[PDB]
Amino acid sequence: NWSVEDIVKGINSNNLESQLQATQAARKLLSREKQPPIDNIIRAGLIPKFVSFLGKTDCSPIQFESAWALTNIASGTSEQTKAVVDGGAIPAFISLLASPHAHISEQAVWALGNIAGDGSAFRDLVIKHGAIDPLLALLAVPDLSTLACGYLRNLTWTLSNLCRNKNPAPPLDAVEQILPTLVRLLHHNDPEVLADSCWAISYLTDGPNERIEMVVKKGVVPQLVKLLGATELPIVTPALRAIGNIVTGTDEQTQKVIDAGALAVFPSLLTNPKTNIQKEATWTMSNITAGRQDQIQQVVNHGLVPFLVGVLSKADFKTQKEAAWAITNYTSGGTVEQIVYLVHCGIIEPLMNLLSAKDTKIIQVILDAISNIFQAAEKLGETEKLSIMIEECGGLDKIEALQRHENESVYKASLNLIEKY
Amino acid sequence: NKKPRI
Repeated sequence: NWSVEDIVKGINSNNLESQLQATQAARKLLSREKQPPIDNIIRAGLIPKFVSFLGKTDCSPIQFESAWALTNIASGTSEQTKAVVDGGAIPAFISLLASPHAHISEQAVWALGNIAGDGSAFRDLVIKHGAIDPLLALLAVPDLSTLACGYLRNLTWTLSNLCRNKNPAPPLDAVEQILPTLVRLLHHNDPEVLADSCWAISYLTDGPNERIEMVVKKGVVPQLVKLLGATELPIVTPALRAIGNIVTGTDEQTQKVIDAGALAVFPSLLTNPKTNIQKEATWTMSNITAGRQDQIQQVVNHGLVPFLVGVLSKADFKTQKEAAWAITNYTSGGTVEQIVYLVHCGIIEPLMNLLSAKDTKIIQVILDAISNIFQAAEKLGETEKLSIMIEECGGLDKIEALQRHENESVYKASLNLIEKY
Repeated sequence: NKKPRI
C-alpha cells in the first residue's frame, strides 16, 4: 500500500496517468479493513481533487477509482460525510448516474446512498440536487430480473436511505415519486432487495396516519403479510416493523392488516426464538387489542389469547411489559364476554406474578388491567369468585404490599382496589 | 445507514 505522502505527490502532478495510479492507491487504502486512514486523507486536501476526477469523461478509470474512494470516505462519521458534501460531490455523483459504464453508475448510486444515510439534512439535499429522477430511470425496465443482482441491490438500499430519517420525514412529493418503484421492488425475488425494500416501507410508515395511508393505498399490505411469514429472518424483521407501524394508525388501516391474514402469522411470531421478533410481535398485538371490539374479537377467533397468556407467563421482561400493555388495552376496550374469556385462559396468575417486578410502569399497567377486569366482574355479579381467585394464587398479598410503595399513583390505585373488593 | 466497499 502507498503512503499518504506518496498519494499526494502523484495526485498533484500534471500527469493524468500518474494521477490515476495515485487515486487507485488511495482507493486501496480506504478499502482496507483496519482503521482506514480516512482522517489522514482529508487533512491532505484530496477530496476536491477526487470530486474533479468524477468529471473526467475521457478517463473512465479515474472516475471509478475516485468514486470508490469518495464512497468510503462518505461512509464514516458525520464529519467525514460532510467533507465529501462540502467538496461539491453531490452534483457530480448525480451526473455519474447516467454514465454508460454500469460499474461507475453503480458506484455513484452507492456514494449517494452513504450521503443520504447521514440524516435528514443531507437526505433532503440529495433530493434537492435532483437525484430521484435519474435513480428511478435506472430501474425503468420491463423486468427487474434483467438487471445485475448487485446493481439492483445497491439501488434498493440507496432508495431505502432516501425514505429513512425523521425530524423531518422525507418530502411528500418525493415519497409519492418513489413509491411505485418501491412497490415493484417489494415483489422482486431477491431476499436482500426484499429486506431493504421492507426497511424502506418500514421508515415511511413510522409517522402520522397521513404517511401510513399513503403506503396502505398502494395495496402493499397483502405483500407485507406474505413477507411476514418468510423463512429468512432479515425479511421478517422489517416486514414486522412495517406491520407494527401500520397498526398505530386508524382502525380502518389496522383492519386492512387483519384482512390480509396477518393474525394467522402471530402464533409463530409470539413464540419466535428471537427476543426482538417476539417483542415487536407483542407490541403489535398491544396496538391491535386497542382497536374496536370486532377487532379484539378477531384476535380471539385466531386463538391468540392463549399465546398472550404464554408470553406474559414467560419471556424477556421487555416482551412481558408489551404483553401487559396488550392485556390492559384488551380489558379496557373489550366486551364482558371477551374479558371473562381472558380469565378462563389463565391471565390472572401470570399477571399477578409480575407484580413482583422492580418496574413502576408495568405495575400501573397491570393494576389498571385488574381494575378493568373487576369492573367486568361487577357487571356479572361475580366479584366474589374473582377475589377468591386472586387470593388463592397469592395476588392479594402483593396488592396489599403495593400500599407501601414509593410512587403515589400506585399507592392510590392499590388501596382503592383492596377497599372496593 | 452507511456501508464501505472492501
